[PDB]
Amino acid sequence: RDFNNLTKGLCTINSWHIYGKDNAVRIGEDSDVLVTREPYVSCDPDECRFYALSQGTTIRGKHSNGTIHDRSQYRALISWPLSSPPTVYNSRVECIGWSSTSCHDGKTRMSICISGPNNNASAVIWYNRRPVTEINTWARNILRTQESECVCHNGVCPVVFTDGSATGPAETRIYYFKEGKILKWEPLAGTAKHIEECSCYGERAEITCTCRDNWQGSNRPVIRIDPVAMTHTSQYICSPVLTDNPRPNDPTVGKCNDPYPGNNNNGVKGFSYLDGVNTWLGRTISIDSRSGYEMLKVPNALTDDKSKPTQGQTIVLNTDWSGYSGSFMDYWAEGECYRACFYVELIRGRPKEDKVWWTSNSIVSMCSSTEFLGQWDWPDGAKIEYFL
Amino acid sequence: RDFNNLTKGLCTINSWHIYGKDNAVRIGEDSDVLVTREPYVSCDPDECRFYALSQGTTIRGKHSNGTIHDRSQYRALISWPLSSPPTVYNSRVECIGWSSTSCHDGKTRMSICISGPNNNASAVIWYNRRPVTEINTWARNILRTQESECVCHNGVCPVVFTDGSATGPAETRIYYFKEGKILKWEPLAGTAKHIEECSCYGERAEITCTCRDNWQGSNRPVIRIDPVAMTHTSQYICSPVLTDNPRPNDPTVGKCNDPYPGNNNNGVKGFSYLDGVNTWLGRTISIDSRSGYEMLKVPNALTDDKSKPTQGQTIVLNTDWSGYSGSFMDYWAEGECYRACFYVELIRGRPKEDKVWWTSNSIVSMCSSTEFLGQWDWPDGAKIEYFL
Amino acid sequence: RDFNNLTKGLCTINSWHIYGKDNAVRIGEDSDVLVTREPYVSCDPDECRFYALSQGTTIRGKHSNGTIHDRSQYRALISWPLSSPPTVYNSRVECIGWSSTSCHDGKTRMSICISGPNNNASAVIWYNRRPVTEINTWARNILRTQESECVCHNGVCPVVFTDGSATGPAETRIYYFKEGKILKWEPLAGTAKHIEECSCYGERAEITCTCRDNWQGSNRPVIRIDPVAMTHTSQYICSPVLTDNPRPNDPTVGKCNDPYPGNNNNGVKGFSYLDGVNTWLGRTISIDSRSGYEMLKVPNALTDDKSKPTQGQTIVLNTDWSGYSGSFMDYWAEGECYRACFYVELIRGRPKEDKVWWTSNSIVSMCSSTEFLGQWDWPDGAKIEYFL
Amino acid sequence: RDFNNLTKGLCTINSWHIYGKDNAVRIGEDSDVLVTREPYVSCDPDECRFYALSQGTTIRGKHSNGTIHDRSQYRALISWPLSSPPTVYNSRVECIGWSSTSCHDGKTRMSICISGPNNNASAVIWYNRRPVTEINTWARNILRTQESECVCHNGVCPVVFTDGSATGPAETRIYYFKEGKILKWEPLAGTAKHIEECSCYGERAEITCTCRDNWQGSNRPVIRIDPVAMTHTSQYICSPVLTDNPRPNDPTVGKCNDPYPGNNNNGVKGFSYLDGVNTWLGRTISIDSRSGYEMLKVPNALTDDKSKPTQGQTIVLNTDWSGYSGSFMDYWAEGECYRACFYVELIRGRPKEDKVWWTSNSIVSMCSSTEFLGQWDWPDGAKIEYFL
Ligand SMILES: *[C@@H]1O[C@H](CO)[C@@H](O[C@@H]2O[C@H](CO)[C@@H](O[C@@H]3O[C@H](CO[C@H]4O[C@H](CO)[C@@H](O)[C@H](O)[C@@H]4O)[C@@H](O)[C@H](O[C@H]4O[C@H](CO)[C@@H](O)[C@H](O)[C@@H]4O[C@H]4O[C@H](CO)[C@@H](O)[C@H](O)[C@@H]4O[C@H]4O[C@H](CO)[C@@H](O)[C@H](O)[C@@H]4O)[C@@H]3O)[C@H](O)[C@H]2NC(C)=O)[C@H](O)[C@H]1NC(C)=O
Ligand SMILES: *[C@@H]1O[C@H](CO)[C@@H](O[C@@H]2O[C@H](CO)[C@@H](O[C@@H]3O[C@H](CO[C@H]4O[C@H](CO)[C@@H](O)[C@H](O)[C@@H]4O)[C@@H](O)[C@H](O[C@H]4O[C@H](CO)[C@@H](O)[C@H](O)[C@@H]4O[C@H]4O[C@H](CO)[C@@H](O)[C@H](O)[C@@H]4O[C@H]4O[C@H](CO)[C@@H](O)[C@H](O)[C@@H]4O)[C@@H]3O)[C@H](O)[C@H]2NC(C)=O)[C@H](O)[C@H]1NC(C)=O
Ligand SMILES: *[C@@H]1O[C@H](CO)[C@@H](O[C@@H]2O[C@H](CO)[C@@H](O[C@@H]3O[C@H](CO[C@H]4O[C@H](CO)[C@@H](O)[C@H](O)[C@@H]4O)[C@@H](O)[C@H](O[C@H]4O[C@H](CO)[C@@H](O)[C@H](O)[C@@H]4O[C@H]4O[C@H](CO)[C@@H](O)[C@H](O)[C@@H]4O[C@H]4O[C@H](CO)[C@@H](O)[C@H](O)[C@@H]4O)[C@@H]3O)[C@H](O)[C@H]2NC(C)=O)[C@H](O)[C@H]1NC(C)=O
Ligand SMILES: *[C@@H]1O[C@H](CO)[C@@H](O[C@@H]2O[C@H](CO)[C@@H](O[C@@H]3O[C@H](CO[C@H]4O[C@H](CO)[C@@H](O)[C@H](O)[C@@H]4O)[C@@H](O)[C@H](O[C@H]4O[C@H](CO)[C@@H](O)[C@H](O)[C@@H]4O[C@H]4O[C@H](CO)[C@@H](O)[C@H](O)[C@@H]4O[C@H]4O[C@H](CO)[C@@H](O)[C@H](O)[C@@H]4O)[C@@H]3O)[C@H](O)[C@H]2NC(C)=O)[C@H](O)[C@H]1NC(C)=O
Ligand SMILES: *[C@@H]1O[C@H](CO)[C@@H](O)[C@H](O)[C@H]1NC(C)=O
Ligand SMILES: *[C@@H]1O[C@H](CO)[C@@H](O)[C@H](O)[C@H]1NC(C)=O
Ligand SMILES: *[C@@H]1O[C@H](CO)[C@@H](O)[C@H](O)[C@H]1NC(C)=O
Ligand SMILES: *[C@@H]1O[C@H](CO)[C@@H](O)[C@H](O)[C@H]1NC(C)=O
Ligand SMILES: *[C@@H]1O[C@H](CO)[C@@H](O)[C@H](O)[C@H]1NC(C)=O
Ligand SMILES: *[C@@H]1O[C@H](CO)[C@@H](O)[C@H](O)[C@H]1NC(C)=O
Ligand SMILES: *[C@@H]1O[C@H](CO)[C@@H](O)[C@H](O)[C@H]1NC(C)=O
Ligand SMILES: *[C@@H]1O[C@H](CO)[C@@H](O)[C@H](O)[C@H]1NC(C)=O
Ligand SMILES: [Ca+2]
Ligand SMILES: [Ca+2]
Ligand SMILES: [Ca+2]
Ligand SMILES: [Ca+2]
Repeated sequence: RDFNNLTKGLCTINSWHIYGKDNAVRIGEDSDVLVTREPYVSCDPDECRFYALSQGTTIRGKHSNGTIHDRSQYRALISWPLSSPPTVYNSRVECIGWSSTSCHDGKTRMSICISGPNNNASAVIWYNRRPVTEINTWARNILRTQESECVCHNGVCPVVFTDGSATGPAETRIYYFKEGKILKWEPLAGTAKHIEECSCYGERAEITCTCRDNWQGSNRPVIRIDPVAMTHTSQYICSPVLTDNPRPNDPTVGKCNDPYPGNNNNGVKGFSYLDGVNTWLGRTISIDSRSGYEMLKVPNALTDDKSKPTQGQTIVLNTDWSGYSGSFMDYWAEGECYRACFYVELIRGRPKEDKVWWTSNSIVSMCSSTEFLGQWDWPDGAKIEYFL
Repeated sequence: RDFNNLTKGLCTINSWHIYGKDNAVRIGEDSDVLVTREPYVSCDPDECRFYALSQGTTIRGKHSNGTIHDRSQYRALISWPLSSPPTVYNSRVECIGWSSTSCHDGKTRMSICISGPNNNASAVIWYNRRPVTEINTWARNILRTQESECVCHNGVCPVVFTDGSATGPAETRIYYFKEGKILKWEPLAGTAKHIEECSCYGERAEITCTCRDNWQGSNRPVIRIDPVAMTHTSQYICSPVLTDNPRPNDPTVGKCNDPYPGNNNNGVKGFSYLDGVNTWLGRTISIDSRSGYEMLKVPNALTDDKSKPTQGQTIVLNTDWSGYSGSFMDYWAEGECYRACFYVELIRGRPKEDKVWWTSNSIVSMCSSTEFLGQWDWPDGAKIEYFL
Repeated sequence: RDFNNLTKGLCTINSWHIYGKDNAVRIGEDSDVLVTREPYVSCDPDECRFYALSQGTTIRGKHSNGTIHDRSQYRALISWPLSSPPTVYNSRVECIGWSSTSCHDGKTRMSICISGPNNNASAVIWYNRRPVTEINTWARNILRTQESECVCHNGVCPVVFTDGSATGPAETRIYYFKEGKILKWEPLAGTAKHIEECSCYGERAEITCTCRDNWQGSNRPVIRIDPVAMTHTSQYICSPVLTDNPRPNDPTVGKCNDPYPGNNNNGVKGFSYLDGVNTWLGRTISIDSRSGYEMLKVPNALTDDKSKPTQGQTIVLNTDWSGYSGSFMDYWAEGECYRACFYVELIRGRPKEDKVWWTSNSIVSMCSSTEFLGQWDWPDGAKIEYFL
Repeated sequence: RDFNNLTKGLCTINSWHIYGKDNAVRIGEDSDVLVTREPYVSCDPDECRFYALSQGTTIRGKHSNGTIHDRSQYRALISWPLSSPPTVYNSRVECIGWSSTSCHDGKTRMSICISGPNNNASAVIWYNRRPVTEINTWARNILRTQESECVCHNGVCPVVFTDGSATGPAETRIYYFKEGKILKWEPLAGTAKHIEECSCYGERAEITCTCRDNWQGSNRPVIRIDPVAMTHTSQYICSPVLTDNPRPNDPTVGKCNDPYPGNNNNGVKGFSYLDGVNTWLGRTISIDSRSGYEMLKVPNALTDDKSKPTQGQTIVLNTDWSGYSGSFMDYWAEGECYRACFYVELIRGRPKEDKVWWTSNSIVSMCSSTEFLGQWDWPDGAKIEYFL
């Protein structure tokens, strides 16, 4: 009932524990479950919820054929109860569009959807279930945003937007919103060459986003935002542990202010928790495809260009598919510190499972533990052959 | 918790932005979605909802065969959450009948359903979920009303009703209700010849309805109601930009107090926002059928008989079906002014898609923007061939 | 938040208007709708709801075969939102059993289910969602109760129970409950010979029940209960307009304290509103079967043995099936007087539609109007042939 | 809004009455009902709910094939409304795992799920919908817990956990939690040799659990916990009325501090209400398999090794399947004393109904009565042959 403020630091992450899992495509083989992709999680002061971009069809209905394509007029941002499947009967529609981000400021929720032709898109900013501000395309080539939650501090919620090429220079701007109104916006600054799909968190009055360079880095770019002064900077994560996909093998030394060369023009959304010695990175196991997922503790990843792993935990084995991953935390949980959390999208269907005509996914999510806990793997679990 | 009062004027409409879309018949190909028609939207102080007249069947159930017919004992007014499909499991029934209107007065909701044989129908007025007043047929030939929301000011909610022929003179009365009780009623006055299906809004303590002359105008009639003094007047929109369907081509000069001749005995429900220089009109693109939809800014449409378009925005392309359209606004949104909004029904099935035995529809809805935003088209999106 | 008291008299009933209709078996041809029978309606201070005894199956599931039988361990009292179908996903279970009654006292709800073998049944009295009192069989042959709502006055809610033969003398007791505890009980008194299935209402601190004599009256028995003094009396409705089914034709003179002879050992549950000149009776049109339904104004029916109809209204035409009917009113509606209401069960399936293996029903319900409104007929509306 | 305290003693149990029944597999033959096992019931201050471990599939979906296996990554603790089926659309997920226990302390709910490989499992303790404490495996062979509700007194909720062999000595610890944090833990003490699956209740500031010795007793072990002093003791129920399954026939004398020999290495979860002369025991009728269920009053069962039955009540007949059974009570019900209650799992599918490829169950539950009520039997009621 007053605005949240990032007062705490992160707890120490000694391992990760299961937080949510919806088993969507299993249950979707015989229930009215919606086809989705681009998932995230976001909390409110009294409940956390699962989020995604619908495709306007059930998995087993005939309009599922073709849902590999990303933008169209039938997609919408939807949220459902934690660890339930996105079902026709139990989902809330937030706004209409094919790209999105959402966060609670402590009083109410802000949600952003973007819709349009490639060359004439727009974003409209919803605050307390109502349309309030609208922005139109500035560079005229797919105005897109985070695909996971934003973070607010005392009313200001910064969002990163990118408009222009995915294959060369683009135009990225950080917008600072308070109650749906634009307070100010800046263009991208610092040394990062290209920004797409930022995964963000906040602690001790500072916001950290780990993003996706699609043009040329296999190492990830980092934007650090100050919500009071409303300024930002960018860098790349120095560590030679590379974390985009596809990517070349890991080198011995890495790069702090330049992209690491090797693959060009493709990527995946990812995250990291950058906190000195208490720094963990997530990545696909495969260097060629989005398959397998693992967490690795690389002390001082951001600042040391020779930093190797000290500890790890496998989340999805290499034989199963992963997809986008992103950060969230529950800033309304009781405690001295913020507990870190993430999610991994588990895509099933096309492109890799060519025997079906659709593309959908489930979620698995995880939070930290100060305890050193044993691990298990968390695969989607459907058998594609039942859908034939 | 006290009655709403129309205190504000309209914002300036420089373009329109997507507000809601339910993709009902797509999802209805494999979910328990109800067959409907005659949709509208209506807000409460804390949520806006989608509304329609059910047919008492799912799209894919066998009693869908025959739902082209308009009146029967299995239809009911239902409402569901914004941008969800009218599903068996998620709909609230408001009252039983085949014609309806509904509005919130700031304390609670008033809903009107009408049921009967053609020659012996009645309306019962529900207020705060209970039956309170009942009116019986006066001219004995299909007592019908708005098919979209009414508007209240300090407790008085005027509704327009028509009883009698659709093909010659009829008997139309404006009723003023306060808390479900009739304060007064008048017969239609001014110069409009025939009234059917009024789409209404209010601003600065005045209510404007744009209606449908079914007997002989291709230009639309306008009733202006004063909720304090409880009086009204009618006219036609002077502009030569004609907006009923079917209609002849646009002339050079139009008609303020007479119907424009050309087509006879048929029409569609429509709306306009009549606000001096800030006047927008909606219409089908086809002059022969309900296909395509577009918004056009015609400054001073109501009062100037030579007024041509200054700006426009295509909402549905000509190759896709449209249907009824109607006004709504959210009089409980924060702001200095009322933001204008509308919806378009997108009918699928019979008469035009003769290969199926049913008739159902989806909704797309839109609100204003002071920004000049790019456009996209918003078609239903189902493929009829999947239902064969 | 304090106990309701029957302060008002009835309004004048000049005609009846549609109140609720769920179209259950139509929508049940392709939705997860439960098989039911024995329906009623009952209001709470803030919403009215539909009630019935489930059979533990959907209409289209295979355990529907056999649901003609009345008692078994898979039946339960369930309630759902007004004018919705009894669906798997939207129903609340109240208590487990094959006979039931329920009423709100103004603070919370009392519900009674009965379960057992024929010779060893029991009733348990639920108050504010919890078990509180239990009664066991006294005459050891199907302990049964109202199958529609009870009525409370200042905390006392009388219920009529019958244990013993349906084909000769039985043992009927009126129990007076306050907050789930038994204050007192009496055996049946006055002149009525046999009591089954009472339909009750209250006005001006008195409760009236019209019941079913199954042994030998084609005229109905009436119990009048005083909730303060906790006493009762019985009589039969004097009028020669006979209202049980099956029944012989109407005579010229009727019987006040004896059953009218003609048919023996069978009946249907029914009701009447007995209020001097403002007295209305409901009945099947067919004298042989539960088909058609109509309301008839017979002034002074209770007390005059030569009273003929003055006005009427057809509710269901003779060509369609009806079933049980029962009274309810909304004692929390605003007004100077209690508005009368009823429901009719519309049974479909066996015995009469022998081509299917199941038995289920829908509801239509109606309330009074001081206006003289036109009528329509309200049939179930499913086509049995779609279920083959 | 303050912590519950066990202030009352038990009421006298003179018979048992139906409390809840969900008929899940009947309705599951044609609805989206989840496959489950290991059920229980647990109350909150304002509603009681049904609980179970999901398998991540509907009964009629193809991933039902194989659900006989107990642990996997697709299981979760779920709760639904009392006497409804575990449906996709109406279930709340509590935490992810294949073993669980849950209880309300009067302020909010505590829930524990366990997940892992056999040799590397962990438990995470949820309090007020959030992760708070995590424990890791101590003996490295299936860390498991109660499979029914825990009981709190003034904030302390003791839970029994077992880690190690089911076929020899294991390592069992009683943990005392207050608001999700561990106050203290002890290892098992007293004379019981092996503990698995405790069914617990509390009265007059003491908690009683009746558990399962899997290694070698056909008589059940009892742990008595003091929540203030945080200590416990164990014994076996002296009575010669044996209550595990499988078991040898009943002897003439039984054993208070040693297991009764006869069967080795297998069992079922069960309960008892141990209250001097007012002591009731539940058991399967079959000595070879989980089929039939009955309640028997054996005065002083715990303390007398020659105690025979005085009264009984059959709950499920021998020809039908039963499964796990467990205690619950509603410590927020109005009254002078705690009313005792239990549930029985009714397993259908494999191992015994080998003609289907799945394993699922329904619930029947019961509470006490001071009245001597007649009995009925409460079987699952599905016909397996409809699933072929
Ligand atoms: C019970 O549960 C517990 C708790 O989970 C289990 O204990 C955990 O076990 C894990 C598996 O052993 C272990 O995870 C590994 O940790 C290593 C860290 O240990 C090192 O440092 C510590 C401290 O100094 C020492 O104790 C230890 O000896 C080691 O020195 C990581 O090194 C591991 O990650 C690497 O291996 C995996 C595959 O095994 C790779 O997928 C991963 O990417 C890492 O390896 C690649 O990357 C590094 C860094 O660049 C390269 O140098 C290396 O060559 C690899 O490079 C190739 O591969 C990548 C991807 O394929 C590619 O991109 C690149 O180009 C190359 O091709 C791993 O994280 C946990 O730390 C441990 N936890 C605890 C608390 O102990 C226990 O086993 C369970 N079971 C039982 C029975 O108890
Ligand atoms: C990115 O997004 C932006 C934002 O949406 C896009 O920009 C918009 O582009 C629209 C399409 O060009 C444009 O809409 C048109 O606007 C015209 C208004 O412009 C005129 O006035 C302004 C100011 O003076 C001038 O700048 C301009 O030069 C023009 O003079 C309207 O005239 C257009 O409507 C008419 O055309 C459409 C078909 O194109 C018809 O369907 C419509 O009914 C109108 O035409 C009929 O009616 C008129 C009036 O009677 C007749 O005179 C005419 O002959 C037509 O009559 C026949 O047709 C009707 C129906 O079929 C029939 O009933 C009748 O009998 C006849 O048969 C149209 O509204 C937007 O204004 C513009 N917005 C902005 C902010 O700039 C941009 O393109 C996007 N794309 C890219 C790559 O950026
Ligand atoms: C528009 O809507 C309006 C509003 O609804 C419509 O107006 C209504 O029209 C109804 C149909 O005409 C009418 O209902 C009838 O009312 C009669 C009452 O009228 C009499 O009294 C008044 C006042 O004195 C006079 O004005 C009038 O002239 C009459 O004298 C009832 O008599 C009618 O009920 C009887 O007929 C129906 C069949 O038509 C039977 O089913 C019913 O059971 C009644 O008849 C049986 O029972 C009586 C009494 O015992 C017997 O005497 C008789 O012989 C019948 O007995 C056989 O049948 C029963 C059952 O089958 C069986 O058990 C028995 O043994 C025998 O076999 C009927 O109720 C409304 O009153 C009228 N309302 C108003 C406000 O005016 C209007 O039509 C609509 N349409 C249009 C175009 O406007
Ligand atoms: C209407 O409803 C009412 C209310 O429910 C019905 O009344 C109830 O009727 C029940 C059935 O008769 C009755 O239940 C039985 O109660 C016996 C207690 O009675 C004895 O003591 C009282 C007081 O002294 C006396 O009045 C009476 O004469 C008796 O002496 C129990 O003994 C019964 O349980 C035993 O029988 C059943 C089968 O019938 C077994 O399944 C059960 O396990 C018990 O028997 C086994 O165990 C005992 C103890 O070890 C052995 O000694 C015995 O040999 C059996 O052992 C074999 O079987 C077990 C399991 O198969 C196996 O493990 C073992 O190794 C051996 O193989 C039973 O509980 C209720 O008490 C009575 N209630 C009331 C209030 O009166 C009424 O009938 C209904 N119907 C009508 C028409 O009214
Ligand atoms: C956040 O900080 C502002 C002042 O900077 C203060 O008013 C507000 O109460 C703080 N937030 C909360 C949740 O206390
Ligand atoms: C999917 O669509 C393509 C054309 O877009 C068609 O060839 C294909 O057969 C469809 N798949 C199925 C299962 O119908
Ligand atoms: C509407 O006007 C009346 C007096 O005309 C006033 O009492 C009421 O409070 C006004 N409405 C609101 C929402 O303030
Ligand atoms: C629809 O109904 C007509 C008769 O009303 C029948 O001829 C037609 O075949 C039906 N359509 C279907 C698909 O059964
Ligand atoms: C009913 O009557 C009692 C006294 O007889 C009174 O306390 C109570 O308030 C009355 N009911 C209501 C709703 O006022
Ligand atoms: C219903 O059950 C009977 C036996 O009880 C059986 O003969 C009949 O064929 C069943 N009906 C259907 C449709 O299976
Ligand atoms: C439980 O006992 C504590 C003190 O031991 C007391 O504060 C608390 O209020 C008691 N519980 C309730 C529900 O009163
Ligand atoms: C279940 O799975 C087994 C192999 O795990 C397979 O042989 C069997 O046929 C399956 N059952 C069904 C009905 O498909
Ligand atoms: Ca890249
Ligand atoms: Ca016209
Ligand atoms: Ca009779
Ligand atoms: Ca054992």
